[PDB]
Amino acid sequence: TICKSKGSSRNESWHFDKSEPLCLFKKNFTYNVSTDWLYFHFYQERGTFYAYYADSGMPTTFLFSLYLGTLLSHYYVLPLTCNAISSNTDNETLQYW
Amino acid sequence: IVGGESALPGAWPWQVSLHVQNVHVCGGSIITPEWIVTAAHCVEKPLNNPWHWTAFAGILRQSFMFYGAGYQVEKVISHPNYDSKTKNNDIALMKLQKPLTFNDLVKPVCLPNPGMMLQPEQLCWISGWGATEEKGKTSEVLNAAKVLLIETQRCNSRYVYDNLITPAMICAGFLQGNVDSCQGDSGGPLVTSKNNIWWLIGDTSWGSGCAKAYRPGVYGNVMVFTDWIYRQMRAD
Amino acid sequence: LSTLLRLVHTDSFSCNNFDESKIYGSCFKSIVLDKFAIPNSRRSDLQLGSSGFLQSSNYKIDTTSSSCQLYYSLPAINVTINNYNPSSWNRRYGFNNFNLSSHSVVYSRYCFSVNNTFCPCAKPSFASSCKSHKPPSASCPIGTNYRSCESTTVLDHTDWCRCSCLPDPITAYDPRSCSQKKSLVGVGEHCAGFGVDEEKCGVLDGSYNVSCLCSTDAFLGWSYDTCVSNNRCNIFSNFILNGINSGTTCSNDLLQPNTEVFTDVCVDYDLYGITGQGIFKEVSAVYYNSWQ
Ligand SMILES: *[C@@H]1O[C@H](CO)[C@@H](O[C@@H]2O[C@H](CO)[C@@H](O)[C@H](O)[C@H]2NC(C)=O)[C@H](O)[C@H]1NC(C)=O
Ligand SMILES: *[C@@H]1O[C@H](CO)[C@@H](O)[C@H](O)[C@H]1NC(C)=O
Repeated sequence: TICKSKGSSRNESWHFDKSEPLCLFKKNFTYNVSTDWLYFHFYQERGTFYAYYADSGMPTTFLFSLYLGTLLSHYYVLPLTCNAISSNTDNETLQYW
Repeated sequence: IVGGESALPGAWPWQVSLHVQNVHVCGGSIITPEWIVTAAHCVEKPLNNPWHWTAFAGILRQSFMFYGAGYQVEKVISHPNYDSKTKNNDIALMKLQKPLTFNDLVKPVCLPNPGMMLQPEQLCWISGWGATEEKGKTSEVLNAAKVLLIETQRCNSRYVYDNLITPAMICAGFLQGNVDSCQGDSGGPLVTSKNNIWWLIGDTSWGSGCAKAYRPGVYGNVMVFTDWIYRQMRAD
Repeated sequence: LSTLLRLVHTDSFSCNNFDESKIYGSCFKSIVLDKFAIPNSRRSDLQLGSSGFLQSSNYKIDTTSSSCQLYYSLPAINVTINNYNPSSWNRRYGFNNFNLSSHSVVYSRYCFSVNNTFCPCAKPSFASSCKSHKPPSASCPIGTNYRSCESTTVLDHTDWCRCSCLPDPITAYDPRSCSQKKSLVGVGEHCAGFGVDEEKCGVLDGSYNVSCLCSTDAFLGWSYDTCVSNNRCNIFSNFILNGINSGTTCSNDLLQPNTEVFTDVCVDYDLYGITGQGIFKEVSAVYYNSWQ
């Protein structure tokens, strides 16, 4: 994954699809960009996957539920390639616990 | 003739070969045993001589062409209204000493009567000793093909024959090409099937290219000159 | 679909290789909508299968799959037509907008396809040595094939030059001798391009200092016609499916509507997947959030 502002040498490319395949759930949510943290809750029960998210230090709120019928097994965090995250120019760090 | 099939013996019993200097140069058509129809431009000076010519009839192949032929060649008759720079009235008459004996595969064509109501796009046949290559070399057997009559008002278009067609001139062949005459077919008989009777309505005069697009054939309109032919019948 | 047919005034609606009743209560994975105006003169050419100009040069409807057709109308008071030529080689050599009139649609009558080497230009040196019927010649960009013109000898004329694509590509005597060939469009693509009259392209005696520009009259194979009927314009649309009984996109008509609530009356509720019975009474609350 690359950054939109102050783009890196390469380009963001994680999927190759000429057309949009069959998707099950698509929505867009908003959040405050002035916050300093973000909290996420993900889990599954009886084949139903739930999602929760929150901006500040408060209990998370409902996002959505999805019926898949299959038990997922793996998750991953794509590294961010940017020309500004390096500590040489901005002294910033990425944190994802 | 390019793109034509071989003519079987006893199919077109009117192919008369005119050979000068012991080699065939021009063809002809037989209507009466005393007169042969040929081209006038090929009989011009200095070739306009009663001698130094030979007529061959019934020769189904060039291999049989050798010493021994028909009767002697008499004087030639040309249309006084013919010209060299402008192609017009290209009809010549050849006379023979002895009459042509009608053999098995010998049958003269009938002259077209004034008034026939010919079809505009009518299929006709052209037979002779032509070529199938670039100007060709020779011809050892009879070659015959079929063509169509292009309209006069259509053949003289501004892109092909703009102001180059006389009232006594017709076009035979295909506009797309690949089927036409070539060099050496002087006097090619143009016969058509009408009421189970063959009629001679064309005569090879000139042309451009051989079996090419946008270049149809050129033939003379004999029906206009038929009366003049009868004039020769009043002469001899 | 019922709301769509109700809001938009539908004049005719049919379906090929599928039933209209089966649409009510099904799910399609994807839908492709192809819409365009309807010419008044050639409306009957919109039948399922015909050798018309519209189906052979503008848009053909494939009958090997389940699809639907919808002819509807639209108030001609605010209808504007944006005409364009989806041809690359035609636009390359100097094509421009039609600008004929308003409330008029243009349909192509003949389609011609070419390769990436054609040029409506003759050779300057070849056209210079033509004292009879000299074709116009000019320069082409880097990489093309000039007009095939050959000088043939005649009885007295020695500068008679012929070319290809004569007289016109619509009524050419020898189609095999011309570069551009008539082609029929299939399903999915647009028209290749209009006809090009090589006799009206370029200038005479050009010393390789002018491109090959054809006049507006040099393009043939199209006709414009009005589309106004009873102060309205007729528009055709084609719905192509991609799957039956498979897909997230379903029909909302076969669902439960949102009825009106009733107070002080014992009512059976099915609220948010939770069923029950009870009475409703209006009250003022402030503790409800967006997600709650
Ligand atoms: C959610 O928001 C994103 C960002 O605004 C949308 O992504 C844009 O979509 C439009 C239309 O397809 C494109 O022209 C943009 O290039 C997209 N931008 C980015 C950054 O991807 C996305 O479409 C929205 N999702 C929904 C369901 O509306
Ligand atoms: C009982 O009847 C009264 C008068 O008809 C009516 O106003 C009220 O809503 C009724 N209550 C119920 C629960 O049906």
